[PDB]
Amino acid sequence: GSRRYDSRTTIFSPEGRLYQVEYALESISHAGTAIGIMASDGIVLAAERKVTSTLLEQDTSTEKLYKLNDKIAVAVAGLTADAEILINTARIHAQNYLKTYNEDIPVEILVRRLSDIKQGYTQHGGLRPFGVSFIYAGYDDRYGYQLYTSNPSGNYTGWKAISVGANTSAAQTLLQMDYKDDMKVDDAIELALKTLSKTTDSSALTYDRLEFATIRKGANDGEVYQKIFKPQEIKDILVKTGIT
Amino acid sequence: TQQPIVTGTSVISMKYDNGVIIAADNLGSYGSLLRFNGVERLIPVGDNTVVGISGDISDMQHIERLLKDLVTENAYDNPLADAEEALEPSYIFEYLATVMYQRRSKMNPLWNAIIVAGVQSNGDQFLRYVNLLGVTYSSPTLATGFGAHMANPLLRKVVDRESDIPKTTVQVAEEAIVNAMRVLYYRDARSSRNFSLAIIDKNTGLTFKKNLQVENMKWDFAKDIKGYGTQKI
Amino acid sequence: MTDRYSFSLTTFSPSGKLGQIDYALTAVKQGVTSLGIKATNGVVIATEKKSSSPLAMSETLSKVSLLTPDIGAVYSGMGPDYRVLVDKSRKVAHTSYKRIYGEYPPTKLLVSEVAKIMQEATQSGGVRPFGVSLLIAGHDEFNGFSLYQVDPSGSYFPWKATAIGKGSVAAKTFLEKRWNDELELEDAIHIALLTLKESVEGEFNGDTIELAIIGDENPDLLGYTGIPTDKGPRFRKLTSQEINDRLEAL
Amino acid sequence: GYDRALSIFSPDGHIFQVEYALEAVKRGTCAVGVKGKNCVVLGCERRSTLKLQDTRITPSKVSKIDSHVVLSFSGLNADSRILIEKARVEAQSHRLTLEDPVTVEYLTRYVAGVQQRYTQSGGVRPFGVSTLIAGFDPRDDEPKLYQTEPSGIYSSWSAQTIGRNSKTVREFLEKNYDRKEPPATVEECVKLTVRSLLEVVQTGAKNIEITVVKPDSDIVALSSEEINQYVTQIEQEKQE
Amino acid sequence: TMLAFRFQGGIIVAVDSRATAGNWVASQTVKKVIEINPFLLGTMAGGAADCQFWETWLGSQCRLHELREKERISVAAASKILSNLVYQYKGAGLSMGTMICGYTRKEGPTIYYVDSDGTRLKGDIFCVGSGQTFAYGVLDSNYKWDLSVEDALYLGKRSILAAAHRDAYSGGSVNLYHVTEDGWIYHGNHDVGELFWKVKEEEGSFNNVIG
Amino acid sequence: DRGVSTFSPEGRLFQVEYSLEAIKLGSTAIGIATKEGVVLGVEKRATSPLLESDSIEKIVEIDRHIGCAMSGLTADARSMIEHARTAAVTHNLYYDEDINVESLTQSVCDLALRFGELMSRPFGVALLIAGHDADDGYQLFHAEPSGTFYRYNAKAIGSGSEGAQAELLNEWHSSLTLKEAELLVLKILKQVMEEKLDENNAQLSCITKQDGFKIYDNEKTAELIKELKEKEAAE
Amino acid sequence: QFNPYGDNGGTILGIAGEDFAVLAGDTRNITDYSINSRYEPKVFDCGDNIVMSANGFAADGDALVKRFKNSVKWYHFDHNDKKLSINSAARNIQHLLYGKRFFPYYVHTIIAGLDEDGKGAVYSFDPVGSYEREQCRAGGAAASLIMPFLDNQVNFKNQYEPGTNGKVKKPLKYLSVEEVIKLVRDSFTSATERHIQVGDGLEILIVTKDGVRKEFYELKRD
Amino acid sequence: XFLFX
Amino acid sequence: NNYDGDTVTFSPTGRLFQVEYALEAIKQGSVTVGLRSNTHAVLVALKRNADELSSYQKKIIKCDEHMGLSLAGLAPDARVLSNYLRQQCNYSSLVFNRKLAVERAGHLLCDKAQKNTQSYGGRPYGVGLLIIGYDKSGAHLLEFQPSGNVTELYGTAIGARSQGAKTYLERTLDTFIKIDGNPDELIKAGVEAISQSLRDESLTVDNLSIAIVGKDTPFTIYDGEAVAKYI
Ligand SMILES: [Mg+2]
Repeated sequence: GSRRYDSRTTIFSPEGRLYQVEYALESISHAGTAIGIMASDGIVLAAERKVTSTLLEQDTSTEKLYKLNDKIAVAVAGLTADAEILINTARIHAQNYLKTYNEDIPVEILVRRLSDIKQGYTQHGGLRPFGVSFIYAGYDDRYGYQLYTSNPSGNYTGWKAISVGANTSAAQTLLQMDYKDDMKVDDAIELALKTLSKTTDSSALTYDRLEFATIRKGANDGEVYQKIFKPQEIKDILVKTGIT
Repeated sequence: TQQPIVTGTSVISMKYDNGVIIAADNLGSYGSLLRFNGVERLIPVGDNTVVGISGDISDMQHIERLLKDLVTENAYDNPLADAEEALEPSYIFEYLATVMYQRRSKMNPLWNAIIVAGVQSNGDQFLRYVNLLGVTYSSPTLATGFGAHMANPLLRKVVDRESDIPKTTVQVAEEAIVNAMRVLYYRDARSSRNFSLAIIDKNTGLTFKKNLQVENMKWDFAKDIKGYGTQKI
Repeated sequence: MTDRYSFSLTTFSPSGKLGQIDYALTAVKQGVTSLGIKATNGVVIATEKKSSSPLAMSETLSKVSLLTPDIGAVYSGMGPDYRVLVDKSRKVAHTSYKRIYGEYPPTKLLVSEVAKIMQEATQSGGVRPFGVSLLIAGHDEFNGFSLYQVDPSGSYFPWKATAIGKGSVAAKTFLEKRWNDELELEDAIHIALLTLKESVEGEFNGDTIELAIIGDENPDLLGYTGIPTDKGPRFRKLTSQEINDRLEAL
Repeated sequence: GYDRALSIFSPDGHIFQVEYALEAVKRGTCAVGVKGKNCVVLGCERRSTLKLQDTRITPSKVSKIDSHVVLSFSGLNADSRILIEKARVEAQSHRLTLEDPVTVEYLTRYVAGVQQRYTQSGGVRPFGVSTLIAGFDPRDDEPKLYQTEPSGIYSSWSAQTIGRNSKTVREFLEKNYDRKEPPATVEECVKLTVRSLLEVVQTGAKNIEITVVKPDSDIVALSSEEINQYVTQIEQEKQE
Repeated sequence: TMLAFRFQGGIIVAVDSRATAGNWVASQTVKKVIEINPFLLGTMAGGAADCQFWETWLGSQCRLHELREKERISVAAASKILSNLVYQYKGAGLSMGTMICGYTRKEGPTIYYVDSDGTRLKGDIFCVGSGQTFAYGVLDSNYKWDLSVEDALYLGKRSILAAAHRDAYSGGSVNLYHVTEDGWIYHGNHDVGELFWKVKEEEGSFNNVIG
Repeated sequence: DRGVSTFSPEGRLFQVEYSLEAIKLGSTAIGIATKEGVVLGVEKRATSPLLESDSIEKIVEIDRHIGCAMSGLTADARSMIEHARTAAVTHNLYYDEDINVESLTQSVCDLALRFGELMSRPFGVALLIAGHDADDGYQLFHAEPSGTFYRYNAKAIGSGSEGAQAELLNEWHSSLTLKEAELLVLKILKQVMEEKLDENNAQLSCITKQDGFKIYDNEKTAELIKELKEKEAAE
Repeated sequence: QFNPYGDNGGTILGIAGEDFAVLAGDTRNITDYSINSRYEPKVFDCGDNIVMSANGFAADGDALVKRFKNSVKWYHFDHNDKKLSINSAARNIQHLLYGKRFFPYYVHTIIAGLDEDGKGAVYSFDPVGSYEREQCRAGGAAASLIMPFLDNQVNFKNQYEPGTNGKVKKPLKYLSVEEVIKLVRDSFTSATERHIQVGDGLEILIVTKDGVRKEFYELKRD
Repeated sequence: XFLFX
Repeated sequence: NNYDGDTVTFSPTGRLFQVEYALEAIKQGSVTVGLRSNTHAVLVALKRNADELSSYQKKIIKCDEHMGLSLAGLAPDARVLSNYLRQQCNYSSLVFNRKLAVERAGHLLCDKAQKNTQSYGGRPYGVGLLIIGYDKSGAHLLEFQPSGNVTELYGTAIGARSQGAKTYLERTLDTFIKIDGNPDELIKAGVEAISQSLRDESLTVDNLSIAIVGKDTPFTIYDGEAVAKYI
């Protein structure tokens, strides 16, 4: 019968590893680097677009940074198509929570449920896992500013500063070197860009090959604002830090 | 839940010494309208059984198709289909009785009263009744509808119990059935003069009589009956 | 009996490649060249009509398809896969948008719905990916004119101008030189015909070229009058005659 | 639905998928359970290759199933969440129907039953997780410590360890733990748990997590400084 | 009519033995106490089949509990299995009144009233059935916590007799039970035919009746 | 790979034959049937000295009149016991009587072959089902994952089975007392067990018509172990 | 609207002796004011020395008896030809009846035979499965006529010892098969006189350790 | 039917 | 070789190896003999034991008052097929008040075994059955093979060394067929037939299993001291 052609996506290796999860992580390691840095007064999301073409429409484009609700955003590393499936699910889960409790969903609860879906694809169903790693940047009134990452295994962890995709080894060393706890958003913005600028496989880091977003309390009195940076705004912040 | 539309009236039957007789008129009533006059309500199954059906005619035609299919199915992979493994009246009855009770239990009955008349392989007379409720009973005489009220009393004067069956000939038994059909024509408002009669004898086999008529009727005394009490003219 | 293939036929290789998507892209590479150019006041999508036989009527086979009155689509790769995607794309525009909001979806969201269908063929049980890359040109009130590419993976990118299929590498280089942000629709049609002549080998006329635009509203193509707000479809397929007129002043 | 029998017997009478699930547990960070006279202590290793972590929000290794029962684990972190969720639901379902919180044995038997079901169900692989389940039965002061494993077998332990280098810390506990006289106090029980982890861990900084469970739903997690005091005390006594 | 009350010396359980089909007295010898286990009793009022079927079913579920948990089921858990069962059938037309009476170490002597519309109540005194009010009248006016086992057994018996007399749909005989820490004890079948006259003579009560 | 319900060229189900290899790796379980009762004994085999041996439950009650010992992948036995207990109680509910030991065994053995592509694989555990009923009296059954069950006068299953079975062949007679059977299980367990037999690493049980199914205390078994050693030294 | 139930009349009577039990029933089958059959048996030998009658709606009665007979057959197959005890049969029939609690069998069921001590047993069921073992039970159309007579003559109710000032009750004792058949025949002749649905014929099934014997007696046919 | 203290 | 992975695969020579491997399970099974006259049909079965401490595996199963079979191979598969026959015999009785013909019993088993040989996931039955019965057309003996092939015979035998008993019955055909109105003599012929399949072992009291059905004889099984007459 059909047994002959079954890859068996949800099995263990002799060493006790999940083949398809390991190979999905190998896939993600070739994806454009995405960095999350959490400051005391906000969060930075920086992501490198995959080898841009000059005729790509840059301003009306979304590849890396997606909005889940007013308080939570994600940086993507891996298959974009896979990410959009999970993002639409996460967006619906957030609205289900708000409809039920009349309160915005706590960041970890959204992360856990999205990570629980990924886990499912590794244990049952006989389907390939989602070739996606997320950096979750969000705020709630319990833990304040939070950075999480999830990967195809469905395992998630919290971070002060983290990188996913390509050159995470090199990127994590540079973040570990220059990061400190009393750091401001404006300083975190500079760290995020400087890290990409050194770890990039490109000749020079330019505005057209970046996606940038901040989650500050920079709005008027005790409320959170999400800023998805425009091309011209990235061009200005890149000059202001002295990279171009 | 149903309501019967096109209906057949009384089916009457009785045992005699060597077999069974069954009869039913050829009418399909549409309420008070005597709409269809060429309706056969006696359906032979093989050469040893006759199923007489009263009630809803659409449901009767359904049962015809089931019995017709039963004969076909019994023949399949059956070298003795026309001998030892031929359909018995008891087999045909129990099948219908199972269906009738299953349909009443699903609150969607076959709106019928059925009498299975035949002769078993061992020569024993078979006569058993089943209706839309799945109720079954056997008696030397069986009748449905008005037949139960008017025919049974007349047929029971011939065969009042089991011991009277060997004493009853086919001539006497047929005479009683034909007389009962005349009485039903007098008194049942949804009966016709034209009827079919079937004899299943253990010796002479199945004799199916069509296009019989009620005859030797008494109407002459009607001319003497004037008014409803006092009127002399 | 029954579909026993409830498992993925597309899986990650040790190197991290999704073989069936890569092989689907190889099938798109073999496919005939199609391109899309975005102007200030419109969008043009064009492709060569590779005829299977000269006895075949190439008019009956439409490589450029209307999805909504204001959205059009062209492809490179496997024609049958494209045809069923157009059917599903037209239906999803109604079921998941028009029957809810009483208006046609904006280009980006219809593209998103098509991308979703192609992603599912990458992960769902007992199916192979679609062996096509789509170019979807469209207009909507709040986003204006837009041009999107959709790959077998389900990934989509917005383009100023691009080409897919046989001679896409050369065609993209040609478009980089000619494209500017001040191009009028007629200038974009001219560049589209120049770009396509490089990849086409045999006959180059209105009968061997299929070209449609997303431009101004066409009240004459609406089919009725009386509703001022309904001004007609922005999608228009250029006729065999209309192409030949522009090939003289080439 | 995906039906494939993934967990099947081999010629030598082994279920390789269940045995490969144990390899995933052996890869996992070390987890230790030690029960004293009037308490149970769950010690857990945290690998120190992860700096720039946020320890406020990072999922804790020890999970409360109810107010009186806790579950630690070794192996796949994602798999552990599914068992914990099911266990927490069963804990509330038991209170609802029996009008009494679960016994530690019952909660273990349920979790072990789930793990077993995934070893002979079509389309699923076994859980790459072994659990230590500890707590106190309602209105009872006798300490309970149970272990489960992917196969679905479970059993009660005076003291037990699971995960990487667990054979080293099991060796330590086997000679250092007296059945006739278990750790009489909380301090003695925590110290023996920390000592056992210090055979394997590396540094006694932010690598060791300790959770103490006491009778009548009295559970508390120790902070860095509180644990560091045990590490400082043990090292000074060692130099002898 | 069936009652069950808690007191100093454990639980008294008393029931009549009559079964009616309208005004037709169908039986005078029906067992309305189900012996679930040596420490659990169930009383039966309402639909004869509903009570009889689902309380023997309850006994099966209580047996499965002690096999799985190696421990006798609590009165609370036993009552709640039955209450959760009838609640699933709510609106279907089940007619059941029951008192689950028993002893366990953790609970002590316990009585749970469970009916077919899903009501589950813990309590010290309950009277259930067509003649519950007649039983309440006698029981409540003579009840004290400090009753002796001998006086408690009599009051339970006398309360059923009172209802057996006045209520047309109660009578036959009185079935007595006493539940202690050591389990339930049967205290006999008492025919109202002899018991009424014996009580009338000895007590001097029932002066409404022609002696 | 290959189908789960596949036949070998010799005419055996691969998965059933492979499950039997798993049962040979299991701890020893011995059952002896007499006219005074049926005795069930098991090797506990604790993997480590820290493991509390009393928590090792390899002898199990199904009903008051039916007991059960297991050997192999003991986790697989839980759903088999659950089914047996339900079957036993359900039959009592439907027929107001105790269920025949054979009928109970047959009900358990019906699960065995309900695997394929139902559960994904056969059971990796063998059961010794001991009981009493009014009709066939004291009985001992060996329920395999093949769906087959034999009645036995005496039977050993697990790692030391072939050695223990040869010993039971010589020792068993139709006139064995319950006390003689108890000692005989302990004697044969001590022979085939790796570690030295005591009350902590071995468990006895019996089923009698009068007292029903009873697991023996560690105090009671300890005295039978001491009684056994004295009798062997006495000649 | 279609009514799935009907009344086929008739009445049945079960009496238990010391070492025997009888289950009697009239052979008349009726609908409204019409006689369907003068001889339609409704007391059946079901095997294992159990006799059964399901009186009321004949269709439901035949279905139940048919299902119980089938239950006995499968009891043999599944439990090594073990004999189904009367107490075990009774509990089995409760589950048959209660299985249709929300669309009942409109029948009063009686079974008779010997218990496991060899003593005469009669069990009686309501339409939805409530059952009780009794020395005595009448069921069906004329149950209200016959039952109080059985209370008086079988269980000696309201009968005291002469000259004891109504203080000493008439002592209970088992009846001989001869005395029981007298009470059955007198019960059915009395019921025939005063109930229109009772008459035609009386069929008695007597159950001893030796097996199941039958006796038939004529009743008035009016 | 049915019987119903 | 490459074509024996499952029942859905044909070999290049048009063979179903999984069906042939199922047939092999019968050859390993203990011998059982079937034979009939015009009045009676007899099953004789050599029961097999695990060892001296074990019981003897019961080979004969009753299906109705007038029908039953003996098994050789996987006993659980015989239980499934016998249970199916019991239901079909029972369906015929309840619905048609009709005893199921032994020929239809064979046809129903054939069709049930066949479905397992044409579908993916399932497996063939690993047991052979000898069905005896007495119906409206007299005494019958059927041989069921899990390939689906059912055959009506005067006599036969299946299991290990069944060729010995099958040769004997082929010689004795003319004798035993005319043993009418004599049960004990027809059994003797069956016991002498199965004796031709014995090696080193002989027929003992708890080893031999006999069943008979006929004109005025319900299907009844004889075991233990009830077969001591025929040794
Ligand atoms: Mg009368």
